[PDB]
Amino acid sequence: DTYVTKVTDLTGEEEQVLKLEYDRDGKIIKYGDTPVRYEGDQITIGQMNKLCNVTFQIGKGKARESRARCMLKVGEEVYEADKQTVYDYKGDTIFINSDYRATSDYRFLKKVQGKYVFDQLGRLKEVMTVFTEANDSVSSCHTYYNYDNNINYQANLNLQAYVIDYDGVDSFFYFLLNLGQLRNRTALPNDIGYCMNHGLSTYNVHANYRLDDENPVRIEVLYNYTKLLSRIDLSYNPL
Repeated sequence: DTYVTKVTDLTGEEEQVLKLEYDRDGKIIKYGDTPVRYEGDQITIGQMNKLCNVTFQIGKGKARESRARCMLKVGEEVYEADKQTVYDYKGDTIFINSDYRATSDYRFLKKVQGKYVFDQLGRLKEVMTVFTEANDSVSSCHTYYNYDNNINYQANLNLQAYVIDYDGVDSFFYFLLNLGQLRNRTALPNDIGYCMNHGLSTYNVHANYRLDDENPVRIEVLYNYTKLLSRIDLSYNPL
């Protein structure tokens, strides 16, 4: 189980190289300039840029609920919001329910409801998300994942977090640090399909991975074979 020491996000014309640090037990204590603290039954992740912080409540080996402070783009403007989330498990299936309120006057801003459905092998097969806006207007997405190419990796982090469907940087860390204590932290989807608002729009992408002796050293998501949508470069070297 090899350790990721450097992650490099390629967002536009400029790079973003983040150094990852670990304690004597292998626990992540830094993701770039974002610290990760462990106090009793809690995990607190510091500032990100987007996310101001998130505190996860750990119960019986899994995150049960979380609270985050973040910036939320609602209409045209962005609000300093408070996010309240609960994590529920029924078999392998994961229910994520989040409520966004303004820090200032507690005004309700957004509701996000996500369903993560896994197959027999523990692979994430489908993600269903429902977004309720302040005006009660509803949008949804159904995401489907294909594993026919049988791409498998071995790493300390749950690298699926760099390609799967989640709401917010707190959900990114929730999956990346395996706070849901997922049965399969080995498979990578080769293709992803999106069906928005029951067919009003659809989108299909391909995930491309270059592996350096079983470790993914590059994660790419492409549209129509050539339009690069995201590129994450990873290092496993101690430095």
